Amino acid sequence: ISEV
Amino acid sequence: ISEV
Amino acid sequence: GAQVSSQKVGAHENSSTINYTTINYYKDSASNAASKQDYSQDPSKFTEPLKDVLIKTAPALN
Amino acid sequence: GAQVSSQKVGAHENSSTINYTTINYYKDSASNAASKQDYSQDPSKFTEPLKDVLIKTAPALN
Amino acid sequence: FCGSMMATGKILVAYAPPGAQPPTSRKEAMLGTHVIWDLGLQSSCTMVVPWISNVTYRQTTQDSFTEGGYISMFYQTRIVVPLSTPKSMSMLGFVSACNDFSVRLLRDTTHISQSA
Amino acid sequence: QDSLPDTKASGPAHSKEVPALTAVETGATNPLAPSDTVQTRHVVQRRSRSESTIESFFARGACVAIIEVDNEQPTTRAQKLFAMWRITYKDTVQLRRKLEFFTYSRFDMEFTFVVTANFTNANNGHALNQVYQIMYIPPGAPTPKSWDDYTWQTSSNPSIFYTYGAAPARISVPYVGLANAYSHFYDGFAKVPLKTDANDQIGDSLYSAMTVDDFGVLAVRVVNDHNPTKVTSKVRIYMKPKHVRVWCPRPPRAVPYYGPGVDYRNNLDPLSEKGLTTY
Amino acid sequence: QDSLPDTKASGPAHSKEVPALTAVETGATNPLAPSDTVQTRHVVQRRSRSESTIESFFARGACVAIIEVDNEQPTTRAQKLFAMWRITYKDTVQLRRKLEFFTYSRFDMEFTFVVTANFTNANNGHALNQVYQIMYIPPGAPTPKSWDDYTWQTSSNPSIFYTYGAAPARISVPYVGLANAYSHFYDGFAKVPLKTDANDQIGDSLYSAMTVDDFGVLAVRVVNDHNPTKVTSKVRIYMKPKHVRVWCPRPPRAVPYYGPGVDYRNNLDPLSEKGLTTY
Amino acid sequence: DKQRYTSYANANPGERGGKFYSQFNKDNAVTSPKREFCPVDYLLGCGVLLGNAFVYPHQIINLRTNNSATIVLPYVNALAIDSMVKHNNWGIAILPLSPLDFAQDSSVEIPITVTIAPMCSEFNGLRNVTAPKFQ
Amino acid sequence: ACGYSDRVLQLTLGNSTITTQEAANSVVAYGRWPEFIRDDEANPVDQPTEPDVATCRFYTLDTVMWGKESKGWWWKLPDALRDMGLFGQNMYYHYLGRSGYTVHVQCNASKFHQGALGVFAIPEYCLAGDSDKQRYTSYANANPGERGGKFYSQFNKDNAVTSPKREFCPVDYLLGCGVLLGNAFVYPHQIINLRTNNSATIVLPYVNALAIDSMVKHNNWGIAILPLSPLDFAQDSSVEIPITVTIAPMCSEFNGLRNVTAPKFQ
Amino acid sequence: ACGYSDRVLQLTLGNSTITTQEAANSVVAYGRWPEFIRDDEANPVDQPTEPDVATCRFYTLDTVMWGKESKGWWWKLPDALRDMGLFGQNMYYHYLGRSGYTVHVQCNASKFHQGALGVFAIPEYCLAGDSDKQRYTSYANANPGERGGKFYSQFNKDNAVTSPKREFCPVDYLLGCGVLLGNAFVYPHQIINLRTNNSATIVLPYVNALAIDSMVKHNNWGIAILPLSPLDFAQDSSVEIPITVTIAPMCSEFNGLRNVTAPKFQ
Ligand SMILES: Cc1cc(CCCCCCCOc2ccc(C3=NCCO3)cc2)on1
Ligand SMILES: Cc1cc(CCCCCCCOc2ccc(C3=NCCO3)cc2)on1
Ligand SMILES: *C(=O)CCCCCCCCCCCCC
Ligand SMILES: *C(=O)CCCCCCCCCCCCC
Repeated sequence: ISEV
Repeated sequence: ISEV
Repeated sequence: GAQVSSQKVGAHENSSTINYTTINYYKDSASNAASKQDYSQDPSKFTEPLKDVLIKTAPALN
Repeated sequence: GAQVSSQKVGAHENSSTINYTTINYYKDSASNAASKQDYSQDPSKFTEPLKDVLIKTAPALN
Repeated sequence: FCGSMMATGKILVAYAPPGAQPPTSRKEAMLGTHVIWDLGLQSSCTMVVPWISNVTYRQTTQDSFTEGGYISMFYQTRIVVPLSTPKSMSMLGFVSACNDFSVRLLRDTTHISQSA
Repeated sequence: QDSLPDTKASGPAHSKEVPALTAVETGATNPLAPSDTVQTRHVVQRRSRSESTIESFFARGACVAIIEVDNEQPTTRAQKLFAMWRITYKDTVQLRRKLEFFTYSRFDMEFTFVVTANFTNANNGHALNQVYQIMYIPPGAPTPKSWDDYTWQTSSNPSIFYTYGAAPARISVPYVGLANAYSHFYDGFAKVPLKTDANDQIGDSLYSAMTVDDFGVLAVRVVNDHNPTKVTSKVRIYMKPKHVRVWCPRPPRAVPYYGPGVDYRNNLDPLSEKGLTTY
Repeated sequence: QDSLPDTKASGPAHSKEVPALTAVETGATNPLAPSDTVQTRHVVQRRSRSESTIESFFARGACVAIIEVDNEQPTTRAQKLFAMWRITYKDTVQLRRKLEFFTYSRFDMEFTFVVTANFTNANNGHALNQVYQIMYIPPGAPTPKSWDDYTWQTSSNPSIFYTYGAAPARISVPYVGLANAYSHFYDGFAKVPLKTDANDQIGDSLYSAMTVDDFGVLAVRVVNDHNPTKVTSKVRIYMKPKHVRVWCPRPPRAVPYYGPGVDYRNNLDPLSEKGLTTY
Repeated sequence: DKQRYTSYANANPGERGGKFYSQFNKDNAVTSPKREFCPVDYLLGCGVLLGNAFVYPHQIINLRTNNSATIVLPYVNALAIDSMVKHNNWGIAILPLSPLDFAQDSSVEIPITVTIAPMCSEFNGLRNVTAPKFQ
Repeated sequence: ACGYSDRVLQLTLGNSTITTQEAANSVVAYGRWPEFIRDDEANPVDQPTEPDVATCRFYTLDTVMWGKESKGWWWKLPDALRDMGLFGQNMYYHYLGRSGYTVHVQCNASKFHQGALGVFAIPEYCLAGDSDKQRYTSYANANPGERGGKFYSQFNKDNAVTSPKREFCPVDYLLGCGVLLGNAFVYPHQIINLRTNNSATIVLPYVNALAIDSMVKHNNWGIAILPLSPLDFAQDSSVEIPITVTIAPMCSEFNGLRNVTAPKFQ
Repeated sequence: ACGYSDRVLQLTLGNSTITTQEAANSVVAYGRWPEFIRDDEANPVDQPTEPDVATCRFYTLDTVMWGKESKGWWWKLPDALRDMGLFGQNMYYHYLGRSGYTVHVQCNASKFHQGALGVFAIPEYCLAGDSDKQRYTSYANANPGERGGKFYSQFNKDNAVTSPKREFCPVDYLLGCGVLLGNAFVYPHQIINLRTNNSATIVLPYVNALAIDSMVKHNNWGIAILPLSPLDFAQDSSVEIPITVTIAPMCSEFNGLRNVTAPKFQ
């Protein structure tokens, strides 16, 4: 995933 | 995830 | 981004801690459902708004 | 491939940082919703297009 | 000030926050937020209207509950010219937002329309 | 863990500590438990105040309005081909009274729309399924004069296109107040009369009213062109506060509401007759 | 963090620095804050420009067109059994004016279709649910002469088959311009008259028009064969720019639009009457 | 019969204050209306029951117990600051929860004096003086 | 560096800003900036009131006209400001008050006009009177408020012994007080010579024989403006230009609060 | 240091130099200096022509007169320069051309004159027309060359349906295009207020939706000069002063060489  |  | 919490189980089936899962789909927090995990507080600001709060076993007036 | 970001929470329930999740389903980026996390810039190219930009406390003309 | 260079003068420009009588005299206007502009080589003067309000956001429409107050202009001294000079001249006014300015709740404008 | 306090085992007393005696003149409520005046056993308490939390008390969709709109042939006398409603929790009494236990509030608002329709006349043929437009018009925006004029283009105003028969329409709204909290009560005016005023109309306002249009209006229309036979519809609006916070408690409304303010007119006799020494 | 600048605590001044004085002849706007001309306190600023971002300003579905199409018995005089619309944001005024705050733009485009229908005549029996075809015809492709001729086979053109009563149809389109950005304004011509030309018609063009067909057309028809009784339908097209970028700001349109270009005809008096020294 | 119609001058008695009434006498003169409040005592002058007014900050002067009451009020509002001329923040209500009586004298009368102090007072938006019309 | 000048000034006090593109530097009287009463010079024991931005800001007085026959104008402080917003109120609700001042005198004309104004800040400006009667000028006449007073070219003795005017008779070359005007330059001052400058700016400290006193009973400073050189323009015998006085109280503090003083000015 | 100033400028391009002792600083439109087409933004594959000093130099246009009834003047670029030396030739021998510009507007008068000119640089300055007929202004009329065009105080509709003039009808307060003139300041601009400055100087980048285009078919920039405040002098009701526009092409490059384009301007 990509957590920003 | 966030387990509370 | 899934959120996982314990349910307060009322009536138990003949089968311990049970959970549920929540995922916000929208950017605006206004769009969100209610978490309903709400903390409580003291009635004191309403039940005892006194400058000198006194202990119940002692005279209210002295 | 899930994307996770913080929401800017306005009105808070009596329950901290809250998130939401986004997943693109289509190959074409045209199909995508708007991210709405948009950066800002200086008005200067419009408010001050001067070759010699001057400090506000000093004379505009000298 | 778009007058001739030989022209002099001092002007008071003012802002009164809402709630009292709108200024009819320089005497009253002096008492609020104000700039005394002296004409000269620096042609222009800027008066900043500071955010002074009760509510956190005012309405874009007219409404006494979210009203902004009054702007007024008066002669501090007077326009003085020499002979062979124009005794009358134009002043131009400009307005813009300081960097603390913001807007919310997008809506359709009354400034454009279309017939059947 | 949200359970209430366990009852403590309490015995006999012969002492100079007197919890039963007090003085309510002070403004305070006596913090007493049964163990302070009677012999008590030990109870392990499992009960909880979960359902009386502010959120749980308001977490229910209340009917705040009934908007009636028709779809029929545009004639030249007054008609309901479109309708407008001023957004308020005050055309209805139930939710209004719940919100009024408090002076100030802050919350996000959920709007759910139940749409119903029927045939008016015995028979001129039938109608195909209708699409309804619900346009929000914030204070300042152009209001429609006609069911299909340019305002309905809704380029900047938010609008719902509801198809009849589909599940009820639902949207959420942020905390949109001009203040830091919504004022359920405003003791004051939007204008002050000044001695220097020309007429004394200039400084006249309604007591307790704030902004003239408060939150704007909802403009409802049927997007379909009219059938031969007439169809009447009603949009019921359900309102739910969510992510709720409240300040300063108030006594509940005890007599019937008489318009938008604290005004009473009649049925000022809320209480029944009961004999002093009658159980 | 997207909040605006905190106000700084500012005191009295007696100095040779004069921020209140300036010269607008330079072309620049004076960068002043309240602390430059008045005594100010310290404010910790929490307000934000989130809603005025270019995306947020245009993030709303605007009505750009109303296409009317009928389903009835094919007779031999002019009929609406199919219809064609030239794709444009200019048959409508609202979105047009918002886009026109800028000279050039680049964005993906979302099309949403609201379809409504009704019975025309008092009664010849009824109709079964209709399926609508919305065919995109890019410049060059064969245009239909008949509601059911070969073009509708749509083998290479994109088409939507909308079932009546279903949720409104929705598609997305890429940035499809021939240039690196869309030109909201074109000061020039598509043809030049040359001295060596035979007629002087040959080099004549419309001022400010670019390509003749710009983005092609949408051809709308009811796929169903006709009922005994006639059904009229309207397709409303909602257009939303997304993933938007814009260049070179322009003054907003102040007088009413008179066709596709910057031309004005009347109501050239936008401003009201107000006395110079009248609040 | 007119809702939200109490005039500014009548809503604001100044130092003089206002009074309560035992019952609702409707101002009937539609031609020249008094535009006054009609505060009924057991309804706390506002449509609710007086018995519940104790959820508000309060004290009781029961004459066998005390001479006086002392309440310290914070600034309470939906805003950090507002127009004092347009809006009142707090209302002081004094009602006889139990009627005055003395020996057997049917016409007893004692004074009530209210002394108030502003606290942490701050002001913004200076300009020319507001002169309200109180007539 | 950058482009700064003695001639171009900005003054900001409270919500008020003054600009001037033609100043002649600025004066701080006796080299002392205004300040508050120190604990070791303090005399009333009660906690003072310091209204700050609400009173220490620029009050503009009524404009006067300078013409070829103008002999001079005078004002007294705090008297000129007794009716100016919250400063006036503070002054009248208290027995004691002290304040410094920024005085800004304004008079622009043109490159072809002529004339020079002597602007003088005088500590304890006692003025001479009407009569054979000594020290007889009445309170109401000694204190004109914002309106100020005037000078005269010569001494006209108020003769009517039966109903005396009890007014000052300020003769110009005697600075209205028995001395010669030429020597008034030992006082804090500036000159508005029209070929040089638009304005005069003098910063006054609180000057007194006491740390604080009664503002209603006693004026600390007198402002005297006299035409050191007469106004003239082209050949027009009846020229007239405005003179505007704008004053700001500074470091204002007040002691002895009670009910308001209402002086009888009739 | 030494003695330098915002008011005194020298511009030198090619064999031409401009001086000005009374400027109001200078503007670079949108904060972008003119530049050549980068390899990664390039679109025509053929080697460009860059004439440099022969075309990127100061061409002075025919002087116009500003009088009390003057409503405003406008020009389009590159059109104003189509007949200017080797720039014109390069423009007409090629299908494609891009260029930036230094625009220098000149208007001096005297310390006793009065008036203010709004000089505006507008990207894609589409103008309104004559008729009931939309988008009907003819090429010859849309392009006046060096001569430029004018504004009008009001909309006179060309009525002759039989033989239409196919001209623009630019109304001044509507910036000739349906918007209000007061808002034209969002465009790159300068003001010539005669008490302040002789001239205006604006540097224009190449602005377009493409890296390069046809200069003959399309104008990139419009120059609009309007009297924001009318000309006036002493009491003479018929005052008249000159306005001279001098323009320089910058970073000019051309693609698509072939036989010369001869437009029909009749
Ligand atoms: C007084 C007071 C009032 C309240 C409730 C305030 C709620 C304010 C909401 C304002 C916006 O309401 C909208 C309702 C519907 C829509 C809508 N948009 C598309 C169709 O429905 C938009 C806004 O609490 N106290
Ligand atoms: C001038 C100008 C114009 C614009 C907007 C341009 C949008 C161009 C879109 C072109 C394609 O439009 C389509 C619309 C609908 C469909 C469609 N396909 C299946 C049915 O609907 C396809 C393409 O911005 N500036
Ligand atoms: C955190 O959320 C990462 C894990 C996501 C698991 C799959 C979620 C499927 C639902 C995604 C909803 C997207 C809505 C815009
Ligand atoms: C990254 O996306 C890996 C995690 C995916 C979690 C399950 C997603 C369920 C939704 C898949 C949608 C596919 C659409 C074509």
